[PDB]
Amino acid sequence: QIVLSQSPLSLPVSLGDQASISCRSSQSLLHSNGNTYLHWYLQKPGQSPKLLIYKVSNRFSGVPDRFSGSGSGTDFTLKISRVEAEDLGVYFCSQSTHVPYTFGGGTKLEIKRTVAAPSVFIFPPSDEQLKSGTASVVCLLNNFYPREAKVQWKVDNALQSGNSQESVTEQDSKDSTYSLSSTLTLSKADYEKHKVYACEVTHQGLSSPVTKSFNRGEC
Amino acid sequence: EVKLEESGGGLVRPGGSRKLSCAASGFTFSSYGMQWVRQAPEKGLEWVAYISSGSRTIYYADTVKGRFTISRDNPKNTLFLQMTSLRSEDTAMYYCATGYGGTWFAYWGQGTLVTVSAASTKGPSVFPLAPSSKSTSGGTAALGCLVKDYFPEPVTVSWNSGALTSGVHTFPAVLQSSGLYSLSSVVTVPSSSLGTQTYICNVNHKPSNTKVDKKVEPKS
Amino acid sequence: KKPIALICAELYKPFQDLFAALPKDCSEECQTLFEDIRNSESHASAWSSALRIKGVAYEGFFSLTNSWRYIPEDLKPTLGMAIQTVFPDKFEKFLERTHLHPEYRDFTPDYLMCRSRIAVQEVSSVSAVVDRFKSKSSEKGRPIRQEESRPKTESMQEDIEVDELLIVEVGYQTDIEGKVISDIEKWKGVVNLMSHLGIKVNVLTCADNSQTPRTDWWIDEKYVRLLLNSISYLFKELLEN
Ligand SMILES: O=C(O)C(=O)CC(=O)c1ccccc1
Ligand SMILES: [Mn+2]
Ligand SMILES: [Mn+2]
Repeated sequence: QIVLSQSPLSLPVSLGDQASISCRSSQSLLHSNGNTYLHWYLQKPGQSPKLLIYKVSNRFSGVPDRFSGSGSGTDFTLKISRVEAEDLGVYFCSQSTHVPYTFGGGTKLEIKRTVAAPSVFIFPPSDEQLKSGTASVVCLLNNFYPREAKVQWKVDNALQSGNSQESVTEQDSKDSTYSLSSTLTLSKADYEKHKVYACEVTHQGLSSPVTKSFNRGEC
Repeated sequence: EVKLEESGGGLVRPGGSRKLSCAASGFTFSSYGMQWVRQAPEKGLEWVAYISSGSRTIYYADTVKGRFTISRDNPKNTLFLQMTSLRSEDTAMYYCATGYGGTWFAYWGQGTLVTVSAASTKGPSVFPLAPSSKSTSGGTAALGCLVKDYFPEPVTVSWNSGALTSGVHTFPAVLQSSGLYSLSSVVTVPSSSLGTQTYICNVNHKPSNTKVDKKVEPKS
Repeated sequence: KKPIALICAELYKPFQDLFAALPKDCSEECQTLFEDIRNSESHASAWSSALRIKGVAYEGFFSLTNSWRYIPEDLKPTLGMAIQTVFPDKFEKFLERTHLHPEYRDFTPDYLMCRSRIAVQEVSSVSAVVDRFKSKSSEKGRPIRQEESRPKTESMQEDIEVDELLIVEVGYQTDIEGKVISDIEKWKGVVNLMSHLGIKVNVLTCADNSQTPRTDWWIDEKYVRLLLNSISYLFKELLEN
């Protein structure tokens, strides 16, 4: 029942700077055999995890030497001396001193870039979907940084809740931005009852919240 | 080279059962402990089970005790996980792993997806997200495809049979209350190419043998 | 109606078969005990001498069956002697934690072995002994008790070896269940202590009696016949007269 507490949850860091990730244990990881089974892994987006450091400070064979680990007892640290683009991903600590083997919650390492305001686009429902009895209105926030952003739907200036869902991409490996989709789904009958469909986007790269809208019967 | 290859994933009804295998090569399998780790979608890693080289010592995470069995066949270089009384919370990518000399996870397989759900397999409806003035920024237009209500998860999206990759964003699926998934794929292209370049999103859903090719055109 | 010395006469051949098969030191101690029975003036003397040879002979056959060295009681290591020699870096702490239970230091099991680190005997594998005990218990329904020290909830490891002890209690008495229950109760406290010292120990206890089918004992069947034809009959003839 060892609990591993990672900090920070997310770490933005500029290319070439150092990163330092902490892992605290709820009890000591010193085994009676004298070894300390605290290990560090990196999971790149869409790949399986990879071992980096085993037993506190042993770099796994072939792992770049910008990675190192230190600590003892209940306090441990993974350092990346000089962050590279390929280091984007989620870092986990894990212990195998006690059963059950347990993981930290993960630290998301984020590549710092300059602020990028989202381009905001809106797509009315297609005619095919409309013929099927449903209407999905999609709002797209393209290529923005940092990730924090608020997206809300207003139909005839009435705020919507319970009928929209959003999804965010991983941080792009080439340009380090995020993209975000928000999909408003209405019944056909409810859709054909209103005129203006508006996506309202707040982001620190914008001088003020942006409302992107269309009128139903307009082309 | 050390390699671990899982198989046996797929779709299981709640309460059902499934046996995963992991084939190991490139090291003397029978001298080393082996492990299963899992990761639920968009969540962190979760250790599942350990088995010593000679099968003498077996450990289990408490969330699978009395339901999962770990075993191995040393002459066949094969690790097993027998899953029973499966629940929706067991939906995860399942990895087999080994320390090749210790209890850490030095080598990992590519993983195999187990989806525990009573939803029935279903190909997606694919709808165009047509470029318009509401999706144009300067000399750039955005367009895309809404890939709605499919099951189970694995769906692949490409554009123009993969020739178009620059500016493509395919969003992670969302599990809907209905028990199905939906996602969209978008791409920004030069507004000058609308009317001259054809844009087709290619949607492949292998669990249902559904392949869809949807032409996205400017709406008139 | 038979004199005790005459009882030993009738079982000359059974007891000569027994003495020839036991380990040397075991055979000698049993032989002396047998002459004590032959020259026993009282009925309590004979019975008490017969009981010792029941225990000593069976233990000799336990050593033969398992290819372990038979150890006379006088040469048997205590627990403290084992901690002193196998875990010398932890002996001082072993003493401090046994202040309130000093009799722990003097517990003397039938077999006190350690894993070959290459008077505590050494064995090739502790887990192999534990597994073969667990197998016969699972296969033939033979009651055992079995306890392994474990600091906190530690996992075993594959990257380093540690020294370890196997503590084994055996016996030949009617109440098989009661023997293993009391044995593991005696040793539980020291298992718990061992856990706090980071010392790996396994404790095994088992028992046979004369009603255990001859194929099912903890000793080879051939040894079962030698005991039943000698020491067991002697107990029957002592009663009748
Ligand atoms: O009966 C057994 O199973 C014993 O192992 C007994 C034992 O240790 C002992 C020690 C000293 C005197 C008499 C019996
Ligand atoms: Mn004894
Ligand atoms: Mn005994």
